[PDB]
Amino acid sequence: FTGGDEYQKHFLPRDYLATYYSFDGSPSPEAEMLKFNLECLHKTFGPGGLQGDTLIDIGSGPTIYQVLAACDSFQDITLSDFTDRNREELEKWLKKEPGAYDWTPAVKFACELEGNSGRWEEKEEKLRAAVKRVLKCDVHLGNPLAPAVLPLADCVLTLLAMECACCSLDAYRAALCNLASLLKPGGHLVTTVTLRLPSYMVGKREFSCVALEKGEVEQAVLDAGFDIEQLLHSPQSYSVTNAANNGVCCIVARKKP
Ligand SMILES: Nc1ncnc2c1ncn2[C@@H]1O[C@H](CSCC[C@H](N)C(=O)O)[C@@H](O)[C@H]1O
Repeated sequence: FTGGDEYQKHFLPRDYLATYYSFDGSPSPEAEMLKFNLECLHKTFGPGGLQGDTLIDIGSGPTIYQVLAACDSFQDITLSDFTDRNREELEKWLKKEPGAYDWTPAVKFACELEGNSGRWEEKEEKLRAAVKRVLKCDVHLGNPLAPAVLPLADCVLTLLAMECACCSLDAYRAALCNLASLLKPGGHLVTTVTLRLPSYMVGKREFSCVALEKGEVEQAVLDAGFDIEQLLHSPQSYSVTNAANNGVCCIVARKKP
């Protein structure tokens, strides 16, 4: 199973973005996966949804799409990733440096969900302003952000990373408890997990995944001290050449006080 050393040495954010977030304008399963997540996130963080002071995104990778809805409802956002190269990409985007990845199609889609795709620059800058820090994280640690110690948060967000970080169902179950430690009682975990996925491509390089069934994920969430508040499933899959998953599950879970 590809572990931390393999990520640190060999995970290339530019290859990751080209595989899963190409914005080539074509009809594609990768685009549909992004759309599904953007839809779930608008439901979760838009009008009538979750709101609070602090949100921590765990395993952000080099991507910012996952917090476009969130920045309307959480004023202090932390992004975090295990892989140094990924944190560098995030900082390029936040700083508006020349090498920053162009997320415009996703920003526009996020705004479209809110009823006006024309306000995309406003959303882009609102997110950028809301992101206060970019930190190392490791979900296997009791405190995933160690040696940083943040105040307990209103929300922990994590998309498509836990199943890459964890080699087994047991590792995944423990990692959920580690995320739960970052939350206030009554706080929420928001997570999207790909199902029955054993591996995924990042450009020409293969990385491992733990193959999880949604029943297992659901039990793991309950066992980590949460209840399930919302659950949104789709059969949507990536190209099987990239990642042969059996659909996808987005879960909003509340840490029981
Ligand atoms: N132990 C660990 N703790 C936290 N993140 C880890 C990790 N091991 C691997 N990762 C991260 O898991 C991510 C998987 S790719 C998912 C990226 C992004 N959240 C998206 O929505 O596309 C990578 O960014 C990788 O660095």
